[PDB]
Amino acid sequence: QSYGFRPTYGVGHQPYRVVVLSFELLHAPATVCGPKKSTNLVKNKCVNF
Amino acid sequence: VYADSFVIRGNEVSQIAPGQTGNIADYNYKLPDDFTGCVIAWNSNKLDS
Amino acid sequence: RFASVYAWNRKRISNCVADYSVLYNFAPFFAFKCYGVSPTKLNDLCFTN
Repeated sequence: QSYGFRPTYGVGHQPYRVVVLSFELLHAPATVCGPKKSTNLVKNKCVNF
Repeated sequence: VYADSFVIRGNEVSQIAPGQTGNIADYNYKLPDDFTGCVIAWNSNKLDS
Repeated sequence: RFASVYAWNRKRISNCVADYSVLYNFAPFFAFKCYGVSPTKLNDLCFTN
């Protein structure tokens, strides 16, 4: 059927535009990452990674 | 990361959620119960009229 | 001719077969928040009054 949208109709009957983003936060190799700058590796020392 | 794009009736905007049935959520588009991500909905009556 | 807040008209509903999916075209429905009985699972119930 139709979606006849006209300015006469009030709130709720006006068209609404939606976009959904689905993520994959799970244990797997990374493909998308945020804008951060990496550093050097240190070993044999109590550090935070 | 995935993005899905579509336009619907505003009254049915709340029906895009896990564990929701009705008309749009039973025959057109369905979301999983354990979905993680975001949704973004906004009015579009200015153009689609 | 809906009455004012201080004099709210009570209407009783008796024996019938109510379909809670056709009222969606009768008003803009700015908000449709529902209490303990979920609006989704409203067709499959029987009420005293």
